[PDB]
Amino acid sequence: HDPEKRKECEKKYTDPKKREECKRKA
Repeated sequence: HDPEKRKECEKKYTDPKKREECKRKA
């Protein structure tokens, strides 16, 4: 949920689902 971590999520995981799951937490 924090911009830092979710940015890193969308950055590291370009995969829609992996990104969803990471951003889910971040």
